[PDB]
Amino acid sequence: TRVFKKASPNGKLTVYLGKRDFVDHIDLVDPVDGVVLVDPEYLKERRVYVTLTCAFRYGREDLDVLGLTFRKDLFVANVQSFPPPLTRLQERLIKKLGEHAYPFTFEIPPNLPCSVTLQPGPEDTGKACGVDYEVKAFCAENLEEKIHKRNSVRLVIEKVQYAPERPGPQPTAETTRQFLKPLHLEASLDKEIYYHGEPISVNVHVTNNTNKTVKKIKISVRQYADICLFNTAQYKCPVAMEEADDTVAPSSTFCKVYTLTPFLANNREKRGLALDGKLKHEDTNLASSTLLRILGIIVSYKVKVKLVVSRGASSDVAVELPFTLMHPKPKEEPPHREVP
Amino acid sequence: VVPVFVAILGIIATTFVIVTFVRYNDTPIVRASGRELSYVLLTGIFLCYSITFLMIAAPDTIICSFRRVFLGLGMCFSYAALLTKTNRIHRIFEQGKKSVTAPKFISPASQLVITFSLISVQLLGVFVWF
Repeated sequence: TRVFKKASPNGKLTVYLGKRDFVDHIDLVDPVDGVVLVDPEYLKERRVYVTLTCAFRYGREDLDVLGLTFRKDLFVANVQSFPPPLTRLQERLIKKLGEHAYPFTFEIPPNLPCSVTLQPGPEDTGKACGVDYEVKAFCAENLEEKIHKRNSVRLVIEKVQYAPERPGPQPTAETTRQFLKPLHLEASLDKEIYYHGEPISVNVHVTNNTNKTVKKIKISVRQYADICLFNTAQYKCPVAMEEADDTVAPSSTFCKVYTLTPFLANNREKRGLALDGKLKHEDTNLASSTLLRILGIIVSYKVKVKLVVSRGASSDVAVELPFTLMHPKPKEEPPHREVP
Repeated sequence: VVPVFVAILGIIATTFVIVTFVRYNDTPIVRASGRELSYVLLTGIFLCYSITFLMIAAPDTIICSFRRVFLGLGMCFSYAALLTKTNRIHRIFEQGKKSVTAPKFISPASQLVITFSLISVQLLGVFVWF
């Protein structure tokens, strides 16, 4: 019993929606329902059109010197609303409103990208980089000719995914390195799916039959982002780190547990780091993993364990463990603001 | 005769491939292709085809001097430009070293500095024993 409304600058045209988040289940997505309230006297022979548009924008620091930006519209849908299956909300709104209320409904095709925003820089001014969705309702004589600012209402909507209910297998990794008797490294995590703000525990077990000595053990959590619309390189970045001065003497074994937690407080200077979709310039956490089962940014997360064994010039022995970082499905819709 | 004909065909091809780049000089390919590095590499290729004339000519003090000084330079220009371009591509390829903020990007200005330093090392090395 709480919907969102927005009016045009004149105030003649109004748009009502029930939500701002639309969940993706990989197969089928929540339809975008809405109601539009018009003024027949204001429009002599014009029509009221609604459109849904997905937009992708990308730019980088090195391409700014050259003066290059990339833009594309991944999905565009248009419906005619004023001259006309009704869901419960649309019928209830038409009942609450008058006779000049008319509905619209959109069906977003599956396997379309989510909403992602790349972290802006200190001097970034305008629209951010990433992929987003918006609805726009306007009044015009014809669809293809002109869209006035006064007769237009625009709303931003987020397509989102949430954590799978069934846990996956335990992540584990193993490596063996024989030099010019081997050195054997094993690493594992406690669980596959993690929630934002929860710690990650990695267990390492090293056996050294060599005459070498491991000096340092470096453990990190790293994010990968695939911009896969134009021919563009993948973005990779560490989001958590811990270096330990543990020595594994020759002919010895070793076993330890380390704990890490990625968060935004120490990662605010990293320009281009992917973050969850924004309606405005409010804070959002690190981006969630993508479930594929494309056409935009694809986010992945891994843990890396490295041993620095030098003797003798230093060699490195490393393993990686992928994992998933997502939100559980909430009972109440997220506020898209700072609550207190 | 045959080396001269081959060099003439090569210089015509180089002229075409440089006039095209000078003519457009705005398309995203030319911009994102390292314009300064591409021009340095094409200048090196341009100088490469002239040395066949100095080699085929009759030996002389000035001709031997030109042969010696230019033979190394013809390769050095091209390979220094390619090395700088490869370094830029490599620096873009991986990102986010063990530090905050954006990964280091080689600027259009610094490319010239690195290329000219790598060329000047060969220049002085040639001049000493010349």
